[PDB]
Amino acid sequence: MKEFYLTVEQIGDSIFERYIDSNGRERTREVEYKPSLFAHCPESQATKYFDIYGKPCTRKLFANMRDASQWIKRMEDIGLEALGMDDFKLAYLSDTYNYEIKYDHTKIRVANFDIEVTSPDGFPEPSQAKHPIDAITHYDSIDDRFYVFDLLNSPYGNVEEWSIEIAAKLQEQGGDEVPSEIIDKIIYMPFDNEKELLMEYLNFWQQKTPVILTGWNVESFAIPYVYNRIKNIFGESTAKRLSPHRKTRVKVIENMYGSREIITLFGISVLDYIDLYKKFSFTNQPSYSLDYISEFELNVGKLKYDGPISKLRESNHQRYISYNIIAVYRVLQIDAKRQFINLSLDMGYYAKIQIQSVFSPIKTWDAIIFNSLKEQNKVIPQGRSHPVQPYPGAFVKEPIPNRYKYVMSFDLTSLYPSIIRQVNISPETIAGTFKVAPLHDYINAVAERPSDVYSCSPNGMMYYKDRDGVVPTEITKVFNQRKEHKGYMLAAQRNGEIIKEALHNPNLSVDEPLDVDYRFDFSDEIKEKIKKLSAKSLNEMLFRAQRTEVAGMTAQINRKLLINSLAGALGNVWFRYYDLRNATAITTFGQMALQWIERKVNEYLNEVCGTEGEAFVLYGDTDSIYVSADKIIDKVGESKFRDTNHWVDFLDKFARERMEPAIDRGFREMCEYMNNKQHLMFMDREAIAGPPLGSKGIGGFWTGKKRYALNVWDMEGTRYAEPKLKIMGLETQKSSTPKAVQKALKECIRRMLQEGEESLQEYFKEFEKEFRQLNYISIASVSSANNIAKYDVGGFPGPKCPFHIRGILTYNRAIKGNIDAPQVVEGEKVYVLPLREGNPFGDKCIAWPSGTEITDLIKDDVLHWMDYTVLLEKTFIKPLEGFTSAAKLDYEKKASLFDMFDF
DNA sequence: CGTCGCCGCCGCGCGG
DNA sequence: CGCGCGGCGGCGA
Ligand SMILES: Nc1ccn([C@H]2C[C@H](O)[C@@H](COP(=O)(O)OP(=O)(O)OP(=O)(O)O)O2)c(=O)n1
Ligand SMILES: [Ca+2]
Ligand SMILES: [Ca+2]
Ligand SMILES: [Ca+2]
Ligand SMILES: [Ca+2]
Ligand SMILES: [Ca+2]
Repeated sequence: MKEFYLTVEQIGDSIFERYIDSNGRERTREVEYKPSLFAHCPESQATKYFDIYGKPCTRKLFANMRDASQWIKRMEDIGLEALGMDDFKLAYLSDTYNYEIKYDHTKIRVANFDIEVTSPDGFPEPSQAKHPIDAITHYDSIDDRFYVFDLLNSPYGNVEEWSIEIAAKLQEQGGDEVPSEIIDKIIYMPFDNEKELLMEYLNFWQQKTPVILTGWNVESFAIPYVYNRIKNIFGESTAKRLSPHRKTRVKVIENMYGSREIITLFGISVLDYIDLYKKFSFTNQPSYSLDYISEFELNVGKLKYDGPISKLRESNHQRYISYNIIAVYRVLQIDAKRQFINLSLDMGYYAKIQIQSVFSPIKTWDAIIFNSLKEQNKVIPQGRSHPVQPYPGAFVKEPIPNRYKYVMSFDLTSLYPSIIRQVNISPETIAGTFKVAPLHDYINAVAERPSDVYSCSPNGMMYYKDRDGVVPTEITKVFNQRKEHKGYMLAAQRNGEIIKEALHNPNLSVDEPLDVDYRFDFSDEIKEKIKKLSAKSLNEMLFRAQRTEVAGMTAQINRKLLINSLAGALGNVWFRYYDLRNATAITTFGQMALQWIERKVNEYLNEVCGTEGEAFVLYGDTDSIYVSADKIIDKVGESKFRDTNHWVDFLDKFARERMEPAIDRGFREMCEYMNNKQHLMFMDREAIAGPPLGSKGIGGFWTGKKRYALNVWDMEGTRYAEPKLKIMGLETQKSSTPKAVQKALKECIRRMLQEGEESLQEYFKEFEKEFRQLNYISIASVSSANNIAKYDVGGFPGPKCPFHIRGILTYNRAIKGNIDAPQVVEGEKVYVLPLREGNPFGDKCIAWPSGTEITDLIKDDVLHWMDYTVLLEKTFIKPLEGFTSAAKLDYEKKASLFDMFDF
């Protein structure tokens, strides 16, 4: 096989590399790497090295890496550019793997661990590590085993050995319900004392050194606790055995709310799963405890136990160990579904970076662009210093607040990356500038043509047309990858709806699910067989369809994130290729393109309908337009349609056969006007929305910019078995809105769009009646706990104190001087509740850490002094009033002359 | 060390 | 709670 790296580090003048050799053996080597950097040289001296502008460069080969660094400093003192890759490990990887990396994940050691630390005096601070480590479960991906290190004797209690037999048993048999599929994979090791536990763990680690190290909060907790505890017991040299090169760095993260210290283990790539989840899941969660994320992702119930975790080991050691094993497995299960490790390894090897650098698109693109340029013997420019400067972004149209019955949306494929490709925006393709006219003059095609030679954006920039820049070239490759995976995702989605349809008529038999590839549209043979399957098999197929879909979603959306981050990076001062002319060229073009096509679409439909001045486009944001289809439906008449699916086919055909060709023509003209290199403005139909035929539903509504709801029947080719609510921006989509309120507001919207005014008033009335029975967590608001100290004036709210911060301070006073109580962590999330006047807490609100039941100390008083009326008004009624007034509805029945005839 | 646009809640200081 | 500005948090793109 072709060799690939595992990890790479620079230590002084050595490169330390772990890698997989041509036989699939893990190896390590130390190389005295001789780096090269570059200087501009006279036009009249032979060289094969040129900077990106075509200026000749001389290569300077250095005796060692320190010399190279010191030369960079001298070139600064002199005032001349030091060109080339100044991150020497990236240049090493590029020299060593001068080919597309083919990696074998089965040779990479992925380690997933969690630790337990009993602590009576509150949270066990990793930097202190003053409490014994009493459990480690370490899963190894190569052995496929859960190694459990269990401490039997501790100053906090002596316990009996854990029992795998009891752990396997159902909770109803008194067992711990450890999933049977891993029971055979557990290697259990009990220990008489902590010292031997840690010594054996270190020896284990040495034999089975993690390449990728993951888990839940391992970066902020497990890793530093283990490192510091070993350090405190044995000394630094022993702690440093966690690094395969015996080098660690104790270094803080420079934030704006305080400071926390993480431990950098040279020769390991730490991918804390929480950080992977936060960057790649496209969620914002009320809580980031593993219980909460597990239940969301997997639908598994919380781990239930009695008393505080600080007493769990001594009261129930059996469960303590089992829950530690289960926590590890749960991360693996989340990964089996989301596939973030896979994504990371894919991006990492593609860019040729340290795997942990996937968190940094700037580092990712810097390496991609450097490898691409190096292939042509080109030299990257030195990074420069820039002041942070604001710049303009996308265009958003002000919608007329209203209900909208029939709506077709259109959307541009990868807008910003397509603009980069269409215009040829790259650092080395800049050709000059033209005299800009006001934007609406380009929008309305009255401005003079920018250039007869170069490719332009309405911000004034011109670009070469003879050859593609490295930014367009490289953004295209990843764009193309994205498209493949999106194709897989959409097909899995369409396949899911076929299974849903079949579930309405399940057969009564014993059978198996079909062995099919869910990434491809089902054949007719597969479709027929599905129609003959039981509910059990169809459900299992649906589960697999939905899993295939999620896999495609991870792969496609994060590739989209990466390419959109390149466009963004152009506006970040730390990007080597930072240039505001280029960032603005993208965003201004976008503003033009959206408003241009609004004008064209209107002009087209006005002509089609025989009118003048009618606004068919009701809304637009960045790259999408929303078109009123009322008149189109009306031109044939509703009475001519058999059912909903009929008008949906009607609009699907109108959008694809009439609108898209006109939209294409409009953009082709814009490309010529701007003289662009390639026409890549592809606007396809996205959504078809409307009320169920024969119903009183309103179909959709907007309340303002970025706030709207639609009843969707078809979304980019997927015909739903059941209509789907597309809701953007409204309170149902916000993590800050109480769970029960999101649910209830959603049903109100469902009722408005699908059923009408009368059904809406039925639901509201009932919800207002029963509201007070709701569980307090389901009705608590959520917020982030930022800058608590800033607004803490001796335990009481300072000036301008935010509502949620007040709640935290109320909380802090109520738990004051209790070590056992959960502390609110700066920057983490809190549940928030209003309090009725005259409550013992002495303030109007209280906040506690999210994902948790509030400490038993104050729970009773919170539930008794909870202000339901305020709660109902603030989070439910006000947003609903917002929806209904925008939609011209009433949530409460207005009095009529019909009152009353019952007498 | 990917980006900007813009929403609603809140405290504040009005607003004769 | 009528009004706007600035802090904030958070979402849409
Ligand atoms: N995080 C993001 C998301 C969006 N945008 C910009 C770039 C996008 O091109 C444009 C529209 O975003 P979309 O959500 O519509 O997605 P794309 O058009 O990029 O891709 P696609 O529509 O094919 O999924 O907005 C951005 O700058 N940063
Ligand atoms: Ca735990
Ligand atoms: Ca788009
Ligand atoms: Ca699309
Ligand atoms: Ca059937
Ligand atoms: Ca869009």
